[PDB]
Amino acid sequence: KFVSWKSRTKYTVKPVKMRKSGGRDHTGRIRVHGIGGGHKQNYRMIDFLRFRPEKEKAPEPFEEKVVVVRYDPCRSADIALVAGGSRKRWIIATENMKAGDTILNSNHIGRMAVAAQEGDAHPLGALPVGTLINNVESEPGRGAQYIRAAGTCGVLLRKVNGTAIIQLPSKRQMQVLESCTATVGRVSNVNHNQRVIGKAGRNRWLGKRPNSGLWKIRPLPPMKSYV
Amino acid sequence: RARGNEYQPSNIKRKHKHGWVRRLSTPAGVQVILRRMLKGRKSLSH
Amino acid sequence: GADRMSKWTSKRGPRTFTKSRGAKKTGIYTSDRKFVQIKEMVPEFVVPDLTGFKLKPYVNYRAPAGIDTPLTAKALFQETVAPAIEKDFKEGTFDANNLEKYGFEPTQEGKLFQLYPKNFPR
Amino acid sequence: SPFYRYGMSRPGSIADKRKNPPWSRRRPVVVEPISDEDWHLFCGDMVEILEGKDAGKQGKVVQVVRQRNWVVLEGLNTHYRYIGRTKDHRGTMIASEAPLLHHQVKLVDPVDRKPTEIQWRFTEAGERVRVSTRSGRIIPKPEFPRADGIVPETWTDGPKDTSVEDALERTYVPRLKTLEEDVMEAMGIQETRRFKKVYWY
Amino acid sequence: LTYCSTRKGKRKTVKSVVHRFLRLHSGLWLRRKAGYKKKLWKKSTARKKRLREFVFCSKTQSKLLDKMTTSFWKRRNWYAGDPYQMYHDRTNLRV
Amino acid sequence: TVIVERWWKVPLAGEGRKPHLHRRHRVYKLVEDTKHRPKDNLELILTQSVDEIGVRGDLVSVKKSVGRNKLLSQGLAVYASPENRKLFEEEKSLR
Amino acid sequence: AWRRDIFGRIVWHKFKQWPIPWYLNKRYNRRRFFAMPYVDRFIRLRIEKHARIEARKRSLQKKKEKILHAKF
Amino acid sequence: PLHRYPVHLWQKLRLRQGICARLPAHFLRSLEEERTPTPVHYKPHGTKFKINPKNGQRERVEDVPIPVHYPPESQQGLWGGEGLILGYRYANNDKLSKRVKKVWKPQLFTRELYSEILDKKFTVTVTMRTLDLIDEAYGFDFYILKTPKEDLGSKFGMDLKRGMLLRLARQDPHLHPENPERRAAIYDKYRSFVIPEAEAEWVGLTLEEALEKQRLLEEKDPVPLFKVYVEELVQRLQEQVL
RNA sequence: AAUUAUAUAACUUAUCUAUUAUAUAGUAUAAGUUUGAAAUUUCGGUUGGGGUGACC
RNA sequence: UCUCCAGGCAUACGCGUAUAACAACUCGGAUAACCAUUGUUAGUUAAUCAGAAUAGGCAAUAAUCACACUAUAAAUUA
RNA sequence: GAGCUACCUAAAAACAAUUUUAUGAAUCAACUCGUCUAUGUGGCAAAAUAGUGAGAAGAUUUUUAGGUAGAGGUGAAAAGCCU
RNA sequence: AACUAAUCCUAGCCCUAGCCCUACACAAAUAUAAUUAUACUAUUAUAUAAAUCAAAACAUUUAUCCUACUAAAAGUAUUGGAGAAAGAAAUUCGUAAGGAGCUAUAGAACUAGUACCGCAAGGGAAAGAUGAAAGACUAAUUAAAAGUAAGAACAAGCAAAG
Ligand SMILES: [Mg+2]
Ligand SMILES: [Mg+2]
Ligand SMILES: [Mg+2]
Ligand SMILES: [Mg+2]
Ligand SMILES: [Mg+2]
Ligand SMILES: [Mg+2]
Ligand SMILES: [Mg+2]
Ligand SMILES: [Mg+2]
Ligand SMILES: [Mg+2]
Ligand SMILES: [Mg+2]
Ligand SMILES: [Mg+2]
Ligand SMILES: [Mg+2]
Ligand SMILES: [Mg+2]
Ligand SMILES: [Mg+2]
Ligand SMILES: [Mg+2]
Ligand SMILES: [Mg+2]
Ligand SMILES: [Mg+2]
Ligand SMILES: [Mg+2]
Ligand SMILES: [Mg+2]
Ligand SMILES: [Mg+2]
Ligand SMILES: [Mg+2]
Ligand SMILES: [Mg+2]
Repeated sequence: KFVSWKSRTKYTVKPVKMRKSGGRDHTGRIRVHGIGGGHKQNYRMIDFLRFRPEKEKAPEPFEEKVVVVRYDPCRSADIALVAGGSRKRWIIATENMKAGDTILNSNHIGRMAVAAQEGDAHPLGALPVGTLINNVESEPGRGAQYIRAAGTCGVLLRKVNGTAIIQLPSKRQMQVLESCTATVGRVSNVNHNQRVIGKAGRNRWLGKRPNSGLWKIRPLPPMKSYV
Repeated sequence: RARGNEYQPSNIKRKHKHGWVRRLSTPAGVQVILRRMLKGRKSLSH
Repeated sequence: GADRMSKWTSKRGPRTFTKSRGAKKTGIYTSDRKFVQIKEMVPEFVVPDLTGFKLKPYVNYRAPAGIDTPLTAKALFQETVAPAIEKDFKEGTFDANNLEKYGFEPTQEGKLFQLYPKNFPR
Repeated sequence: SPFYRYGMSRPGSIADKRKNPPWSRRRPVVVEPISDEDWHLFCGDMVEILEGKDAGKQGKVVQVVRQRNWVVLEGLNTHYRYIGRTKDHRGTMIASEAPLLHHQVKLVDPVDRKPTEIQWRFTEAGERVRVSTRSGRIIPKPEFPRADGIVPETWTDGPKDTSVEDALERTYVPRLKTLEEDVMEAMGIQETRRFKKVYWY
Repeated sequence: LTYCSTRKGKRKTVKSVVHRFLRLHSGLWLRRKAGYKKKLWKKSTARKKRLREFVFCSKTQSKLLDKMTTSFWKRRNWYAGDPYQMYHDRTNLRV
Repeated sequence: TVIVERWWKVPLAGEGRKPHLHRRHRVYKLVEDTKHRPKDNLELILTQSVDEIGVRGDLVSVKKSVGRNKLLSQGLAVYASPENRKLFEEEKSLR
Repeated sequence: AWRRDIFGRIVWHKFKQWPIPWYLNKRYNRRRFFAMPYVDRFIRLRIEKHARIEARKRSLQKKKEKILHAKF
Repeated sequence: PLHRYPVHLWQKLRLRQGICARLPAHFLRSLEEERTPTPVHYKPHGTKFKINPKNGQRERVEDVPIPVHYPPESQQGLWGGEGLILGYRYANNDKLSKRVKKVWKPQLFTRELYSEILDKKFTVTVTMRTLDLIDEAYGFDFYILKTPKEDLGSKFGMDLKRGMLLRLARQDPHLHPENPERRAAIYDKYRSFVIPEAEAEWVGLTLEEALEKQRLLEEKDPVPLFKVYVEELVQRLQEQVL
């Protein structure tokens, strides 16, 4: 009887009501422990493909206007409503984004380096080595999947030929084509790691059930009389 | 606490748990009815 | 402790449970919950004029009862259809194609009262 | 019900519903089955008592309980009882008849009064008639008053009773039209609309 | 022992007797001596001679073996050139 | 395919009967797996001229994978049945 | 029509009036006029149950006539 | 009590009463006959006699086929008689070790095969054995037509046989249209398998499919008794006039 | 503890495809090996009773 | 009429005639009176209480007297 | 078999007065719980009564419908709970 | 000098023989929370039987269970921790309505799959007795069980025996 709530085909900026799982799967059995209850929430459909040209428009760099930078219950970072042309779409907000700012979304692969302004989306080839980036996509057109948390910025270590190396926040180096689009700057809510829960009830407000109260080298034969 | 009152009646719950439509939903439930028909039960299901 | 043997009716169960007692529907429920009764769906009692009717509920005990001969298709056919076909055959004005002339109906479609599937109540 | 015992009192009477309540489980009575054809005793037939208290005395049948092979004769095989007994009053002494089985009686030849055994045989017209085994002779079926008390000859119809001739009037005219169509045409109802397609299934 | 078989309703022979003992028609049973093929290097010459012999069974042992085998193993067998032809009967036996 | 053998003997059933099997007769061992057998070649008569095999009408032996995947599917070769052999043999004689 | 129900019996089915054809009705297609093989055992048990009743019924009538013939 | 007939005879008695009796005689023969499939998963005994090594005497030998489980997925492809062997093994191949459940599975491939008689290419789930059988039969069409139902062991395969047989039986001009010569060659090549039109129709039908076909053939709405009596009256009147 | 263990994981050889100059890829399966989620079974004897020892 | 006690009336869920009158005085109420028992006859009334056309396009801005006021757990067919 | 109970999902409810403040704060009802003693021990009760107590705007309590099932489920681990 | 009680005979049942079946019965309702006159949401068995138990434990194994004609070949050949046990074939033979059964604690559980118990799957009773006639007023028969009553007891004791 479990029908997923993620059944909306068409993009909208209206917040969408979420049904909670409880750590259980479509079978009805717990698959992850420690999830339950909490505050009711609404899902605002984020758009991680920064360079999405508007319908019936050409594929070239465009600009959008930041309406508001808002708190999002469903993620560590904060979201910014951005409007351009006749389209409104939620997006992740960088560290310094404010209302009324203008942010560029560029398709052009700069043959030379392009000056980097935080919040604008540029292909990795355009950016210069060393620039802090966020919302990186693995393959051109996929959409952003890495560096999407609060205050998490990766570095662009190297660009050679058609590919570049990205240092993910975990210090794990990844390689992607220079065509991939990465947003510049940090991801905002840099102090999220400084937040203090304080009381056990606060985690029960975020849907975190308490931990359960339940409290390997086989010797080789030649080394069993010394164990 | 005092036990013995584990039955909290509800017609919606009863017909959903042990009703005609529920029994026919799975083949094992159909065989529940087949046994009771063979035995001669006056009540096949709730 | 529920009663498994008594009949399930609308008096039992919560308010949400409702079901009919066997009365035929006379209308339709539109959206926004408006009942619209249909005049044609409501039965009409066709009552004859009984003025000057000689038949009353009971019969004379002196009246002889008759031997039972339940009606058969052959008896109906002979009483009604045989006289025409027999006379027509002698006249020679007979063919298989014109069976409608004697009262045959190839199909029941289009008739107000269809003999099969029956479309009228008693 | 397999346990209902048939008695002299008519089935369904107050006495019968007390003699045969739903919970009674009395021992079955053994009855030699007799074919409807074989049985030859009828109400109003004079019979003779072969054996018993009144053996050799001829009487008239007045009742038959076929399930018990019983023939009851008026004024014979009589014991005595009080009818209408009340707390204040004794009642009235009367003689009550008791059932006699078929094999304890025989039918009587009309012209010569004797217990003649009879055999069933047809006639020229084809109607089945009883014939005496010896002194072959037609024993006519007697006439008995109707059980409900209705004598047709004396009957005079009151209100709500159809007269004879009216009941026997023939008005049916055979035609290939149902009762529905006939009434509408006679009463002049007109309907030109036709039912839409219905998918029977 | 199987006294009544499911298929045939009879007793069954214990095929461990049939593979170890010979029954003479008179009623006697022959056997070997346990260990006659074992560790012969450390056995005395007299001991080995005793082991090689065919030996008879006691009254109770014979009674047991008769219970464990069926009648077919107790019939008289007319084998041409049998080397036990003369041992199937008793002679000069008063007892 | 996989060929299996029963571990336990099955008693004979007779001319017109089927043997009754028991739970112990469901235990098997693997005699052979035909996958690992040496693989024979396939013989086809060409209907065209294809490089590195020969001219139309010749008889060749080729790996089964090659024969089915390319020659037979593409129509280059036809099955070397006795009927096909006669037809192509006649053509060569006339040629 | 004559149809077999999900319990393995043969029952006469009386048709109903609908405004749409049968292949388009979704309430009609939930009704099943077939029995799955797990009903086969129950089919045999009914026949054997009925055979027992009839055999008992014949036996009793024979016994009853013996009582009649002894009595008469 | 007892049933009159042994339970194993019940299926034969069912075919012999009711609408099943009215089914074609030739079709019933296919239903009645039982033939063992050609051995696939066991080696058959070459001879009917063998010399026992232990006692050195001649003893009879018989072939007992392995029980093979045919998943319903197989009926939608062409497995060459192969199936699943559901059995047990002895760990380490000694009968004094534990008995372990074992399942041997066929290696299944997806292949595309062309039928000349149908002039269509089908994509089928197939085993290497099935491909070998076709090669031995010198054509995909020959494989289906030659192989019997028991060896074929596929409802999809049997339906192919009916189409091929029906195609040949009617000499349908729907094959390679506009090319009577090309068509003629194909029909001539497979002339050995031609059978009468009536028989070919009932090839590969299951008992339920056959019964529905028979019910459809004899389905007829009743005759209005008006006509029936009219026929009788006319015949009587005409006969009297004679 | 003994006996197993197509639970997962891995490799190896075949089988089947792709390619390639022999070759590196994959793999509706079979046969091995490694790992062990599990499964099945058991708890010799004599010694005011319990450590160890011992003994048969 | 007096003396004294202090969860009552509705609805939901559930129950299924225990409802009311009469007649009975066996069974049932842990005893009587009387009936909750037995038999017979009756009953609960609703357009407001309560239950039961199609296809597209689109949504940033809580609640709390909603103003001020901040906040955090970020929150309702048109 | 989850109408009890454990946990969960969805839709709904309840919290006076007083003091603090801006609260898993305080006093104390309704409500939830069950500390200590007595009565009871075939009892009113197969776990209650009478007192005395703990919490009482919260990890609170309650209602309705749904989910997870025995080689398993649930578990703020008592090997608790699953009529 | 009698209360409680007792007596009873047929309701049916049992095992065979024989036999394929063609019982599947008005109108209406019903797979919707079955038995609710019409659309909405469409509909679908199962991969190998396991274990107990026997082997005086248990670990391969353990008749029937898991059926293919009778009598013989034969408990033979064979198979097996060669133990417990298991066990063929070739071949031969073969033409056919009854009761030293039960009679109400028995015989079917059965007067009924009911009452009743259980949320459910499921479990599952007890009992009747006049006569030809009750349109003869529903009878009789029996120092007869334990239990009582008629009729409490009267120094002292396995309660009796001499
Ligand atoms: Mg811990
Ligand atoms: Mg209970
Ligand atoms: Mg509750
Ligand atoms: Mg034989
Ligand atoms: Mg009252
Ligand atoms: Mg009163
Ligand atoms: Mg009353
Ligand atoms: Mg309303
Ligand atoms: Mg619940
Ligand atoms: Mg308050
Ligand atoms: Mg507090
Ligand atoms: Mg307190
Ligand atoms: Mg406190
Ligand atoms: Mg808890
Ligand atoms: Mg602990
Ligand atoms: Mg319990
Ligand atoms: Mg044992
Ligand atoms: Mg075992
Ligand atoms: Mg009994
Ligand atoms: Mg009983
Ligand atoms: Mg006494
Ligand atoms: Mg004394």
